[PDB]
Amino acid sequence: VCYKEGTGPCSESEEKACSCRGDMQFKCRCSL
Repeated sequence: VCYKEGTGPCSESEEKACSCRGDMQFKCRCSL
């Protein structure tokens, strides 16, 4: 799951891109 935490989730170009940090087992953050 990738969300921008503002103005909804990440863009289609953003999730395809994912700069973006995240939690373990892994700009708008992506996590489990």
